[PDB]
Amino acid sequence: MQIFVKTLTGKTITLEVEPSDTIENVKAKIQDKEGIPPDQQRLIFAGKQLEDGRTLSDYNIQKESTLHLVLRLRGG
Amino acid sequence: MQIFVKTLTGKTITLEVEPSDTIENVKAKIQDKEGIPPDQQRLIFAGKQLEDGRTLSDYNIQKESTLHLVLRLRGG
Repeated sequence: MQIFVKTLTGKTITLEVEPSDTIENVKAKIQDKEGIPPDQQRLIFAGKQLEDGRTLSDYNIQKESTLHLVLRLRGG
Repeated sequence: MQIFVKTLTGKTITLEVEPSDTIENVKAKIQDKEGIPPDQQRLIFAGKQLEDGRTLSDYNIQKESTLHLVLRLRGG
């Protein structure tokens, strides 16, 4: 299934994920593609911050959903 | 000085802050106005998440800037 990962700074990342992938997995997939270290990422769906160990299905994130990416970088 | 706090879910909060306010004071101000607990707030400027102990000025947040707000939610 296809999900868009949109940055607050503009850019849309398209990914092919499995419905049961953990959020940590999506992060590894973003790293795969963009090179942004998982540790640096914060994923958000419906205005909320998502947790690592949960799955896309747990959050009701379905085909064509949009997630947001925020960076958590050293020293603010 | 006037800044805006936009949610990732279409709501703009207009605030009057001092250029030297820490990020935690702005959260206290959002709480005062929207009732959202400071603990459930994550503030973002230019695609990156903000540290509670730094000031708006440390991040070069000037008049009319837009900050974003995400919730780091847990219980119920």
